[PDB]
Amino acid sequence: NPIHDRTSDYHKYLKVKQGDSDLFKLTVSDKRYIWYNPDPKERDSYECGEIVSETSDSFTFKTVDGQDRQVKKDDANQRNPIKFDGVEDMSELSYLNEPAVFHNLRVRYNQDLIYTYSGLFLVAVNPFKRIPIYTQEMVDIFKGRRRNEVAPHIFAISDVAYRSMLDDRQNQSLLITGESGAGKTENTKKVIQYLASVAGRGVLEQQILQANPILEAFGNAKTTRNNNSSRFGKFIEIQFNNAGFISGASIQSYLLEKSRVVFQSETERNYHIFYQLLAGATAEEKKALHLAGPESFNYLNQSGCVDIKGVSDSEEFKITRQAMDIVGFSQEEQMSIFKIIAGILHLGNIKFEKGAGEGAVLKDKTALNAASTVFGVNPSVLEKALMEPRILAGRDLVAQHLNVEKSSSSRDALVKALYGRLFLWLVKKINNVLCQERKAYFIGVLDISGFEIFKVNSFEQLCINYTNEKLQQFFNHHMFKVEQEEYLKEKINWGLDSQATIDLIDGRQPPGILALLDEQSVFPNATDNTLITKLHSHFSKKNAKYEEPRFSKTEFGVTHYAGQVMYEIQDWLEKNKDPLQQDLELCFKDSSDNVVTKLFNDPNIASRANFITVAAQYKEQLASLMATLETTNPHFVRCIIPNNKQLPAKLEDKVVLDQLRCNGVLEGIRITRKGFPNRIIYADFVKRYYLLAPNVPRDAEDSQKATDAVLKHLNIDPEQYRFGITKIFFRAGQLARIEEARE
Ligand SMILES: [Cl-]
Repeated sequence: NPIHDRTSDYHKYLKVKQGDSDLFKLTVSDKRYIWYNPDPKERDSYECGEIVSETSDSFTFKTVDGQDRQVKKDDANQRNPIKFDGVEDMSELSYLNEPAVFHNLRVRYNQDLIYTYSGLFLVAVNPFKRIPIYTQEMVDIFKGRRRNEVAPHIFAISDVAYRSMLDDRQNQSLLITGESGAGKTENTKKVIQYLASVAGRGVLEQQILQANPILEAFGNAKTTRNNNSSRFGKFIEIQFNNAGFISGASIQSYLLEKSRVVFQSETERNYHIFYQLLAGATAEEKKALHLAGPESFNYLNQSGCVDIKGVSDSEEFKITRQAMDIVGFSQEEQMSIFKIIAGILHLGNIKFEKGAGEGAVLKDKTALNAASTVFGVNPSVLEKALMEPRILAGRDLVAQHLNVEKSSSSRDALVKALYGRLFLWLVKKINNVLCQERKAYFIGVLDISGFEIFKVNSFEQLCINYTNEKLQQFFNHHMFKVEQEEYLKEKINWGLDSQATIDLIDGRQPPGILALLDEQSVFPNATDNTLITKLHSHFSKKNAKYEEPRFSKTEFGVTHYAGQVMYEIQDWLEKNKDPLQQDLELCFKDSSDNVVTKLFNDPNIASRANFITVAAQYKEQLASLMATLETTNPHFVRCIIPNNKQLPAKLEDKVVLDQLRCNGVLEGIRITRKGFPNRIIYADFVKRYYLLAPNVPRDAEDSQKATDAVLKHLNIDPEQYRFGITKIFFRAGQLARIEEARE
């Protein structure tokens, strides 16, 4: 039994290694230390300084350098006793300051132990290296074990959710968020892998597994922060029957990065699929698709990157092709999908020229005809739709000859439409196959980014940040009930903060940012400036969460849960409307392609509501998501990047701390720190501290009484503790002191 077998890879890779003795005595030390900032400037870098003396009011301690310093006892970041180094739950720390938190995490990570609980959260730090803790053999160990029985692990929360589901007959949720490359996708995949195993009977299960490889081909790409970035968020419903077996599944996708199709930063790549196709297509397909090397395509040849290190596009294509096969995509459907991809490539190879007059024209219809071919549309018709769309100028419908820029920008729009619609299609197709109308229970897995604060923040960042404000509030309300419940299950004694930021964004009356945005979107002639001015007119010095910049005329800031975020307004009106000329819609609507036809003919795909804005849709989709979550028992996994360099064994305190500040971990602890953070089961206390008092035996039948004894013996300030129905509750620092007592 691996749990017992100290020689198992379970013990090796998942636990702090244990020696022969448990004896309190081993960890004895007269030394007292604190966490300090060697440089007041950088306050996330800390060093440990041994307290050399103490006043009634302060502490005086020797630095790393050997230089003495002094601090107020009340600002003091006392270091927990060494015994606490490496505990599996930060809730178990006695001194809970930020530096204490970081160190526990660090201690763990230094042993390659990536998972740590912080109360209700499962903290997962990207190791940036392989750890063999996801084998079937590993899965098997977590079956039916309590959180407290096994080591922290993604499999563990997963197992806990499944048992709760079975036991409470309640739907569940796992919220996996964090920064790009923090490891959300990986963790998500492990959750499904595990549920598939633990609850499977397979064919279905297979299809379920296979959807992912498909989605990843189309929704993932190589970026500067990760080589296989998922550029879309998702909510995955794993469905089960009353008996506990997987009966189906559903996927909801969000915020796919369409911009990527037409433009990629230096070093990055376009979506994997493009590459897979160019490399994995039969030389007999190429020709049929007029394919060539990426260097041959504008949408591929601009980042200088066309291949991933230790990645075979050819091989991945096979992988993807197979998956499609398994889920249920006809050989034919598969063509057109490839065709669309192809055609997209072609579209971007159209060179707009404009000398004649001012309007663009096409001297070389090669690329054009190429695309029209694979699309099954009429080049003449498409040619005109791109450069000469009829626009309703009042009562009349007149064709405007577009210049080169506008012309290019239209083609671009056409490609993003095609891409986003195809994606929707894929997802809907997959769901047709996997989804259950008649389902008994479900476990939904939300895998999306946490708060986004980049150099430059745009409309999509406001969106994701809005979602985050809502999930953070959901967590907070969740923690508040659960805490009350606990105090209550024992017999202890005793509306929010995110609302305002939430209101500022999505408020209807007075209108918040998005409503103002929608208002401006109705006027064809509105501009970024009219937009931004309207926003400042409504909120500058008038809404405490908003800030109009001292000099920039194109940005505005929002005080988010994670801090202030500065947004820029460029193209917001265009983003909100997500326009596509109707002539283009016309052109594609008659496609000779059976798939392409759906992308333009099917309203559930070709349009939003078309009537509602992108903002309005975002809002609604989020309300739906939240309502769903609301009906579930949730579980939270915070994924953390250890540094910005994709390096293992490099845990940077500033990078780390900042994530924990933003993701709710540190706040949860601060809040916890205030009450009775340490909650021990009587026997457990006694079992370690019986030697602290006289006459107390390790194994006492009246554990509560015996606890009272030791406490008493040591004359502990009863304000510091609370006797509960099954556990002794301790205020911060109390247990540290106890631990620090003499045998
Ligand atoms: Cl593994």
